[PDB]
Amino acid sequence: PISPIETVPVKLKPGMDGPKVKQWPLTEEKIKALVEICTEMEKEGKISKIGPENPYNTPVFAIKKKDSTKWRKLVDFRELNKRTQDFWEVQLGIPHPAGLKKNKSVTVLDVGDAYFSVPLDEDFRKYTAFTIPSINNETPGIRYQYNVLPQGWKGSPAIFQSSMTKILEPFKKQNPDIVIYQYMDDLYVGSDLEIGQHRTKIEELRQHLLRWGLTTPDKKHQKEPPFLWMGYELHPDKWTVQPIVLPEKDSWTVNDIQKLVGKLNWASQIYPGIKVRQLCKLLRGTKALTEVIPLTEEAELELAENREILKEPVHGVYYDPSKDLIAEIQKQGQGQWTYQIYQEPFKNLKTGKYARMRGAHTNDVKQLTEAVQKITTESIVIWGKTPKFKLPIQKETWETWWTEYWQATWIPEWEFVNTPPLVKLWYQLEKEPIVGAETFYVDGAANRETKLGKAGYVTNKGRQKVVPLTNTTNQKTQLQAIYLALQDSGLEVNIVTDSQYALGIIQAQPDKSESELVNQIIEQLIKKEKVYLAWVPAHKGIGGNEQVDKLVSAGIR
Amino acid sequence: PISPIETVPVKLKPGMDGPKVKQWPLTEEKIKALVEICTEMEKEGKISKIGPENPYNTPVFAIKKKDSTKWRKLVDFRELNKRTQDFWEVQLGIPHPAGLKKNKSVTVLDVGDAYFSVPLDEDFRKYTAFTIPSINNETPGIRYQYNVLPQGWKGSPAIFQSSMTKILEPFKKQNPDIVIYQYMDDLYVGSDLEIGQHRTKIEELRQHLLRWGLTTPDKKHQKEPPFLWMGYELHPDKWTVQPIVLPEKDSWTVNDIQKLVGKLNWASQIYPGIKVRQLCKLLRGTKALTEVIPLTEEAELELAENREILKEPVHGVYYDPSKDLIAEIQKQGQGQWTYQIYQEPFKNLKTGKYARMRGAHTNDVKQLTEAVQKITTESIVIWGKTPKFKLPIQKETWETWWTEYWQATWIPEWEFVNTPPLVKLWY
Ligand SMILES: C[C@H](Sc1nc(N)cc(Cl)n1)c1cc2ccoc2cn1
Repeated sequence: PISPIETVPVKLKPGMDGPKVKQWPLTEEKIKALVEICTEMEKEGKISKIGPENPYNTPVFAIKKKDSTKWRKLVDFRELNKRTQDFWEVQLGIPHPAGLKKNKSVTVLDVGDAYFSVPLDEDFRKYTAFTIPSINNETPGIRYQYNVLPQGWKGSPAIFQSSMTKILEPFKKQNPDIVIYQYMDDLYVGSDLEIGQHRTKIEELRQHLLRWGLTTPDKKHQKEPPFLWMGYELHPDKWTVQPIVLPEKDSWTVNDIQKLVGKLNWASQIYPGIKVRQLCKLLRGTKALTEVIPLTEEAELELAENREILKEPVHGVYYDPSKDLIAEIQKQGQGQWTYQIYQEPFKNLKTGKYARMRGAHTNDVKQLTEAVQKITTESIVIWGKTPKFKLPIQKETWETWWTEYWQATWIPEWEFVNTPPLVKLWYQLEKEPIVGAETFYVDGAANRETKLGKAGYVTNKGRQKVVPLTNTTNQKTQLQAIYLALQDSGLEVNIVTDSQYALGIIQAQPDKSESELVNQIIEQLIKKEKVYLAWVPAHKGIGGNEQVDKLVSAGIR
Repeated sequence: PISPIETVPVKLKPGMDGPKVKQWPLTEEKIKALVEICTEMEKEGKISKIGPENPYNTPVFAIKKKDSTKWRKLVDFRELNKRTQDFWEVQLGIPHPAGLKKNKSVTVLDVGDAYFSVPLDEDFRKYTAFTIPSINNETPGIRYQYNVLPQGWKGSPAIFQSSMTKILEPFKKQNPDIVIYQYMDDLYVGSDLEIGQHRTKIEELRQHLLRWGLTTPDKKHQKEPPFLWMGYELHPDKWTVQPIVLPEKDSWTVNDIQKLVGKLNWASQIYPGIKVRQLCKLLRGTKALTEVIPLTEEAELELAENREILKEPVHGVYYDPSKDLIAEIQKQGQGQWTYQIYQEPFKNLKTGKYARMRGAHTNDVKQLTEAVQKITTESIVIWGKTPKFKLPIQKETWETWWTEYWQATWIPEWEFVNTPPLVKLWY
């Protein structure tokens, strides 16, 4: 049929005219097929004969259906879609199974010939005009226009889902207990009723839809879970991902590692512990898709654990609105974080992992906070409320980091949970100068045209070194000079730098970086017992600064 | 509300199209609050559902009045206000009295509900489309557009300007020394009267409003008085600038003086006249940071004279009505926050502070949102425009929590910066 529902008014983008593409010559076979197809559509209202100078035209084709059983009419709307107004998005998101409440019965029904069952705004039909050519373009040709939603048109998905929402409203109101989800052609219907009263209510729905131009399956329902939707396997009782299977082959091409990494990332939302760090490292560097990549030891091991984790099936439970959400985060290898979300201890609703670097220079406390934000945001989308956290960090450690960090930091209600590795700061810069500690006035200059710079220091105890460097930035010499002061230094040391750049990095207590130097400066800082860092303006003849500035700048600087 | 009227025709700034801003995910309780509210506004014809043919979107949120268990709808019209600037800024701009900032008291009254009396040009309604999202994307999500003037759009005060003049007229004529100013949704009323007489004149002004259907209980509905005094009153004439402070210790270590020389050096690119030449004192050579040091005579003078310049209006800086106002906030610790307002870096038009003040809560985001409202409010009083904020926080953490503590009906521009180790130099 053609739903009696009102139509959605539509226009063409501002200051544009309908499409007018020439119809390319078609062979006899393709022509006869198109006629046989259009004629049929013409009998059901889908299309109508036109003619009288409808300047508009869209090219058509016809191709052999699967296995080559029947022809299919292909309408290339590229030109029209461009001249068509923009619409609201059909979906700005996708339900996550874990956010689904537990239901007793669930069946899915697909609307047959969806688009063709919905009228097209009369004032727009004139633009969907196309023509069936006559043999070797001798005579005119048959001309039609659409009366319903065309297959490849820009507005079919939007208008259809919106038409369906209106058609479904009345039924929903009279059935608060029935849950309905629209996904393209499909309509998902669930409830906590009995398979008997459920199928009763189902039929009642088919009828409601039929009174509206929409036909649905009889007992071809395709219902009866498990359902396979968007890579998931939904049961009324639980959920998991489609079955994952790892290749197990001798050599691996880039293409194979990518498919593998994709599968693992997908599995990581219910299967805890999944790691792809070592596997992802191998894809680094522009490599051809067919290139074989030797697996390294780590990779082997990582792939190994993953196979282990995947052997026994795991499922996720559904959401109970009456209980709290508990999220627990564990620290895996450096930078790698994993988490589980449940309501009743260990019956996971969802799983996940966070690794994202987020700028060079960072520390477990900042990463843990970032992981907490991802999870917080995610929870709001899926369940509409934040979870209570369980983190591997002492209330004290957290308290001392938040209170002294320049950035504003909050964190939802949490509790400590002793699950090594625990998170901690690996060193603390002193707030005041260390008395009876050698002071190092470090500095560093560098020639821009040459690149040869000298890094060095001068102490109040008379000591003074100055090593040269090749191919270094003014910034590196400053990071190099601090590195020195820490090396030839005792457990306690006062360092005076004139480099704000260095001050910023070090001052944030980073326990990992991308600069090769910064990682070494971190090792030193850890071995110390007291380190005091202070800053002064460069080139202002400050006491000690100029002293070093001299035997550092001398010779290109 | 008030009778119809030829809808003032509006138009976007050509070369620009309506807003298409994504809706930030909301918590269940806020979503519910919103459908109730929107269901009522619908029954009253304020808004109407719309179809997919409308490609526009402006985000919406829900805040609490003044802890009042009554939710309020907040629409983020920042984008729309930007593509409509021509309209409300030049075409129908509203003047800003310079006297307001000098008043002893300024009471802020919410007059937003008044906008729902007037209808919006039908050809402009499509641009005000917003969307009520749903949990876990389980359903399409209710879409709407306004039929009357919306509350967070700068177009609304502009248009209503005509009515507001008729309404206040009798009150203005009878009280020539009371300053009234309108800034999108709110009315700023100021007088040099004594608190008792002021509060009394505000009551009188509400009676006038009331006759045009503008019941305006202020301070954002006071249903539970914690420290609530009256109806939300500001005291501008007592807003003082925050100077750049120089220590006054009894002992000066090499470190203490090095730090002193640093803050001063920086304070040279701002506050012309500052000098520290006679101050590079004993920091000549290579002494231990510890080693305490005496004090020169030139120094005492240096220090003394510099702090005179600082703690004063940076000679040469003037507000430029055309350029945007920028506000920067630094986290000082212990519930302390410093901020500066300027148009051109380090050329402060104003600096200040904000503290827990024997209250507030251990949430940084909490304090920070409170600081932003305080600063934006002062900015509206003094200049008539809001500043763009450089917030020292993670975009995600902010976007997730700000509405949780927000109470104003406007939203300022904000970008997330990363604070340099300047801090030590408060300003
Ligand atoms: C209407 C049903 S409610 C439902 N509840 C369960 N416990 C299990 C299943 Cl299978 N369905 C539904 C199905 C889907 C599929 C994707 O997103 C959806 C949103 N809602």
